[PDB]
Amino acid sequence: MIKDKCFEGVRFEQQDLEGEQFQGCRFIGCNFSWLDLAECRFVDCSFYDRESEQSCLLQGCDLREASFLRCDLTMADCSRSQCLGLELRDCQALGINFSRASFANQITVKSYFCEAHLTGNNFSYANFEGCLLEQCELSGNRWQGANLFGASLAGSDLSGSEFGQIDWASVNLQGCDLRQCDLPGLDLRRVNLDGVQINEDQQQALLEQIGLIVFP
Amino acid sequence: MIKDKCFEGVRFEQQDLEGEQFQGCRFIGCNFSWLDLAECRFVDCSFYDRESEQSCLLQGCDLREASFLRCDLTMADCSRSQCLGLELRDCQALGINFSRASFANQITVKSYFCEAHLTGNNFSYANFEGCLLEQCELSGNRWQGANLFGASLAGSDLSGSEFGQIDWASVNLQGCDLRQCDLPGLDLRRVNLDGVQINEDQQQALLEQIGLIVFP
Repeated sequence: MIKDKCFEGVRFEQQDLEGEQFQGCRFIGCNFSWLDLAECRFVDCSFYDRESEQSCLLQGCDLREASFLRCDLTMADCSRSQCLGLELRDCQALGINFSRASFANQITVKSYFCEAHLTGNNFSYANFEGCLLEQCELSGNRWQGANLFGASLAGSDLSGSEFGQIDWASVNLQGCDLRQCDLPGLDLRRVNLDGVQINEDQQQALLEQIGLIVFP
Repeated sequence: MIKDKCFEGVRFEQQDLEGEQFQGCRFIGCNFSWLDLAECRFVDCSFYDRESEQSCLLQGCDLREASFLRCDLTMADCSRSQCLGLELRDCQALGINFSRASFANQITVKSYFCEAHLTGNNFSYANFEGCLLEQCELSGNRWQGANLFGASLAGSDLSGSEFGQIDWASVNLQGCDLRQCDLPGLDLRRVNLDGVQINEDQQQALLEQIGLIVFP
């Protein structure tokens, strides 16, 4: 357990953080890249220095079944990380980069077990370009300005997310739970929504988008 | 007023029915073709013999502002007829033929005044191929197996209609009131529904058609 410690400009080695739990820690411009962070736990930790805008590097990290809870991961570089079983909950993640990060197994074996759990996060202006976020728990996130181009969210729970005006046509939504989501500009004629779950109060916006006039 | 009269195999001339009103009359294999029936009025009349299956011919008739109320117009040939202002209310009209009949004017000056009133009729297996049924009152009709190929119902009121499974993509439905209609097999990815009016309770069936799962 590493508690209430400040690390500045530190390039972490594997033995520094092997199986370690971090609580209340601050990482300023630290480099964790290509380390095995599997099953690590970070709670109430900051990885972004607000005054200097320094971010941390976690490129190519094994993040499998790692857990981040209420952390500031603003501008964190998680590109090329292994993220199967990653848990990110209630984290500030503005601009987080997951380009080339693997989440779901290409051999998706359909069940009610989630392949990852990213809930309650701010993912505004994040980069999930090309990512396979299939059969994941992804509810309660904010996604405004996020790059989801060529990504797949197939089979995922997105309920209660705030998307803003996403390029809906470039992301696979098949089988998603989109209940209690704003879906502005989503066009049924242009976007495949097979297996998609919505509430009855979401119907009217979708149908009006294609020119229907809905009455009580 | 001509009342309770039977006409067998009569080829009608203009003098016979000029500005005339018919009640409770029977017409068995009669020819009205090419006559001016404008503003003529038929109430509780039969134009179809149910044993012999003899129908009447009304090809190229002026039917402008004519009215047929509770008439049996089964298999009537009304092709090439003029029909601006025609009123058919509550008629049995299985297999009626309106091909090449003119309803709405192409000089379609948009208002809340209907070009024609056809309500409460059985139009099952009718032929309205090519017809301009635009800005018309067309409610409460049954249309099962009707040919609506190349027709326009644009701007018309079809509410309370029973359609069965019509070739939805070959008929113009823009601006139509489709409230209280069962709309089976209507696919919003393939059918322009711009300006169409539906009730809230019709949304689920349209959405389910394209793969969505609607919950309370």
